[PDB]
Amino acid sequence: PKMKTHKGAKKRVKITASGKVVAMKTGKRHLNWQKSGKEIRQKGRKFVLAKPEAERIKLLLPY
Amino acid sequence: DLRPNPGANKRRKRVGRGPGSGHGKTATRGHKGQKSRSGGLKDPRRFEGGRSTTLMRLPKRGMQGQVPGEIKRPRYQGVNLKDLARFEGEVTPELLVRAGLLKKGYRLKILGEGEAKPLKVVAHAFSKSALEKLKAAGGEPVLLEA
Amino acid sequence: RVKMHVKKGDTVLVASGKYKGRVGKVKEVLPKKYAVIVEGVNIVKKAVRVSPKYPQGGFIEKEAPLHASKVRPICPACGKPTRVRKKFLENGKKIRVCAK
Amino acid sequence: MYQIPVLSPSGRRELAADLPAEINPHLLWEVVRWQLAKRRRGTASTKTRGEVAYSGRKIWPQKHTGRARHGDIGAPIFVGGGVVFGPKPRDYSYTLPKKVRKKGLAMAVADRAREGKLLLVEAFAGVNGKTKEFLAWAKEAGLDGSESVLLVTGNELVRRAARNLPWVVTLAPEGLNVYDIVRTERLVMDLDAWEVFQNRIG
RNA sequence: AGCAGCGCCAGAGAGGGUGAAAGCCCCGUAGGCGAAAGGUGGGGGGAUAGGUGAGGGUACCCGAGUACCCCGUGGUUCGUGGAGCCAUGGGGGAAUCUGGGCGGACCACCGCCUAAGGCUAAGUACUCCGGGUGACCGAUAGCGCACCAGUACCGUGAGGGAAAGGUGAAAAGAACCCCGGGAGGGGAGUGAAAUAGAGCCUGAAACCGUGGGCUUACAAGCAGUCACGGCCCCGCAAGGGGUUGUGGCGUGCCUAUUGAAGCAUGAGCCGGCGACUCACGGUCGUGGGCGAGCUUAAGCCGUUGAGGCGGAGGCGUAGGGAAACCGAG
RNA sequence: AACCUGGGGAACUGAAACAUCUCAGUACCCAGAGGAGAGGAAAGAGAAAUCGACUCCCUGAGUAGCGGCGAGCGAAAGGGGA
Repeated sequence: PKMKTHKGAKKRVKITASGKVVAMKTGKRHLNWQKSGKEIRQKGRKFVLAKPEAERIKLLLPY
Repeated sequence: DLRPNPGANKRRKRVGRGPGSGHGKTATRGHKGQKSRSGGLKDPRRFEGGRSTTLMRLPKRGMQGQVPGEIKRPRYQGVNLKDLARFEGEVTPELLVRAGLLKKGYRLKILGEGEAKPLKVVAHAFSKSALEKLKAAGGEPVLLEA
Repeated sequence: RVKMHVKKGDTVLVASGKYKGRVGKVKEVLPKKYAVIVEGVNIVKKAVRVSPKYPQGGFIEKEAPLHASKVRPICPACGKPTRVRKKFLENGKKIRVCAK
Repeated sequence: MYQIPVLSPSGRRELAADLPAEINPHLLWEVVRWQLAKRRRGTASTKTRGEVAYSGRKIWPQKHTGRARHGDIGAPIFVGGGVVFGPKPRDYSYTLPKKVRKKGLAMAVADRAREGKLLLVEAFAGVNGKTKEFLAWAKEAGLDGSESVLLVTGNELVRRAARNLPWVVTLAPEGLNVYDIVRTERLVMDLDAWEVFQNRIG
């Protein structure tokens, strides 16, 4: 009763005013070494998911 | 008007869907018929596959929390002056929450766009935008103090 | 307690059933079952002798226990309900306007 | 609407009413359903296959026995053993928007108005709590017993009177509800009782 | 007690019984009275126990193997984490207010507080117990137990654990006769009813029988089904039913499966019991109410099926950003 | 009967394995208490030069936070009331 906001979720995703789940890009923090500047930049972005994106919004809501 | 015929105004019919019958939702009863259909399965909400949800997306929301937690800090409340210019007079935080925009955020921050009023709007924080439009209207006092 | 009922051994009318109108002197109230007996109900007990002692037991058709809600008492009239007034001393029953 | 009959010694006068114009079927029903379920008492009770007074032992082996396959004599497939999804004491009530009970109370009261089955009274010459008194009174006011009536006054003496009558339901001015305005065919109440309903919405 | 004629009480027309269906017959109901005795009781009164003052000087006092530190620990939202605090197994070990603790490692300032003694009503939980009520059960239900049940019975033992309620308004429970050793029937009789006759109201299905109509002993079958004929049957008539001789056609049910009549699964038969519910929170949809607003939670008052007050809070109006911040950016 | 405080204290189970974790200080064992029990006159709370014993309900709030940051776990002041 009274579902718990999946904590491991919110700690890595934010939901936007519109309602689309923005997520942090993966693949930068370890694989690195000399990844072309063009690499570690295009990775510094955030972005959108899709169908799992809708699974996400299911895990929060009180938030 | 009497008690015969109030009747849920033709559109709310509690018609549940009991699926134990001979025709309709039947036998397997509801969308079943396969297997792994007992007391339910693992999610599907977030979890599953058995691989890795998509918990591959990584934490960035650092400053997520020490062990004490949340710090005693003011919490300025944004509220568009266009939403203020409705009623008139000498508007203050008090007169503001006394309406329906605030809910005790103490700090208020009149700002935004539209048409300010030639009134006095006491507040806890303005915007360089609201400030000037408002100077082109009436007066405006800063915050009290702490 | 409160098993106390309409009346005792005396003159009581019957607005019951098959004996509607029959009025007799009631000779036994049995509070254990809420039934009295007058001269009315008289079913014929074909049985020989109720208890082995004695020769034959007679076809005695004697009174049969009637339900008390089917019996109204009566005095200088024709049977009323029973209100109860009180003296300077003890207390007995007065019917709808009469006495005794 | 605006035409509500008023009964007085000065004769027959009228008041002006600010009751609602158009009536909402459903809305008046939702209000009743609420009223009819907040008073509902969650009581029906059944025992699961654990609350059941049975013991647990595995009745018999499950293997090489030849016989069906059973755990405890509690299993709901068994007889006497716990019901499956048995009704458990609950609260059949919900919080109906106050903005709605009003719009209901206001529509029923405004209904009898539009049906001429309302009557505002002052002169309760049928005083001192004696139904006899009340019945020689209702007469003068019209009430003959043909129509079921809702009586709503703050006058105990007045209440006690018609209180036991079968064609009337007594009531305090406060009690007025969107159900007992739709039970009676009429509705009679103190010029002070309508002065206290119109105090809530008027 | 119904139907009807004419009446009547109601602070009582809740409910229940009376041979059926009663405001009026009964018991009650609404209203109002009542304790020698035991019990209860600051709700009221009374009394006591115990409590109440300033300034100044003095430097006495103010809970000890305790504080506090360390090692091993628990509790807490805190899983050794930057790990405080309360609690303490092990070791060391103060101070009497120019004192000691706490304010999340620690230090400084500034604030909170008086450990290491103890007691305290109320709100709170509970339901063996008594009372009230039910969009609770109605004898395979409801407690296991409506009943002589925690019994019978099973187990050494702990323990487990049944079944089983019904005549009738009243026993008026069938005198006597008849057959029979009895059981049991047949008449007579009781009763409105006895096919309400005693495990007896209702009496279903399986299942067992007796009488009748149709039908079968050269006929091959998932048993049925089309077609016609004979027979028997209700009907003026046309027609309808029951049966079934002949011809045509015809691979049971569920399940499980690529695939079943299948030599795969399950079921002897009938009756009863038997499986997608509920709470809270979501997300759609939908019917409504209100709308830059919508809405109370607990309770307080009222009601004894009567609702109302209660904005604490909640969701909404501004987003971005890890944050500081900024802001229709 | 149940409820209560303290002394002890499970595993299945969930983590779709499984050790930390969970189930849980639940089950049960024990001792003690009473119509209740416990709790209680701040070495308090924590950021208002401010609240002010305790108990409970509502809320705060699935928030702060805890967590092989997995499964999951989950407060406090403050506000409303008794």
